[PDB]
Amino acid sequence: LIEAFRKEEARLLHKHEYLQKRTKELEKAKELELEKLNKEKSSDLTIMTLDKM
Amino acid sequence: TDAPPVLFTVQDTARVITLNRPKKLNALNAEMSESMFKTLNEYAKSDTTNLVILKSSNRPRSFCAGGDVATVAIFNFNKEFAKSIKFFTDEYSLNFQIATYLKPIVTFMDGITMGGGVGLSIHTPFRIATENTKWAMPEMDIGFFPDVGSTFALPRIVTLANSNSQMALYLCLTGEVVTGADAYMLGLASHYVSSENLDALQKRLGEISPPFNNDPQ
Repeated sequence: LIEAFRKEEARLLHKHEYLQKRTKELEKAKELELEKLNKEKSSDLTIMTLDKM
Repeated sequence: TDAPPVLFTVQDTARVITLNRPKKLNALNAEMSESMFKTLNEYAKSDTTNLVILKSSNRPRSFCAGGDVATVAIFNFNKEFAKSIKFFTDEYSLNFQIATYLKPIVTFMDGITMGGGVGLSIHTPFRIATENTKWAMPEMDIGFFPDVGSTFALPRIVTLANSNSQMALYLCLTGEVVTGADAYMLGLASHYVSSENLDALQKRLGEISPPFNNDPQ
C-alpha cells in the first residue's frame, strides 16, 4: 500500500509535467507551421491582388 | 498602401502586365524590372497562360519613357555603384527574358516608347504601334549608350537603308523620334493598330487558345 500511494502520486505529478511539456511543444510547432504558411512563395506572384484597395 | 508600380491582371488565358508609374511616364526602376522578371518566370511555368500583354495604364500619354537613369545618376554621385549595377542587371535581365520568352508577348506601344520602353517591345515579335507611338533612343544626349539590346535588334529588324546597319546607326546616334506609321514602316513596330481598337484586341487575345494538342509555345 505504501508503494501504491507513492507510485500514484508520482504518476500524477509526472503526468502534469508531461502535459505541460507536450502543450508547449504543440504551441511551438503550431507557430512554426503557421510561419511556413505565411512564408511568401514564388507561385504567389500568379495570384491576383488588390492590396491597396 | 501605395499603388503598386506594376499591376498584374488576368484576361481569360492572357496575363496583362501594366506599367503603373504615370507621373514618371512609366519609367522603369529596379523594383518594376524585378517584379516583371519574377512574374514572367511564373507565367512561363504555368499551363493556363497562353500569352502575355505588356501595356501601360497611362496610354496614350506614354507606354515607357525609358529606364530610370536619373536615379542611377544620383547613385554615381553618391558612389552607390552597387545600387546602379543592380538597376542594370535587373533591366537587362528582363530584356533578355522577353527576347527568349517561349510564349507570345504582345506589347502595346501606345505612347512615348523611348529607351527602356524600346527594350520592352523591340525584343517581342508582336510590338504594336498606334498613331500615338513615339519611338526614339535619346541616349547620346545623356552621355549613355544604346542599351536594352538595341544594338542587337535594330541592325536586324529595320527594313529600309539597313543593309550595313546604316539606318540602325542613324537612329541610335542621332536620337531621331519616329512617330506611329513611320515606326511600323521602318520595322520598329510589327503591327499598326488604332488606339481605339486596343480594348477590342486585348479581349480577342485573351479569348484565343492553342487548338487540339498544341501548346502556346
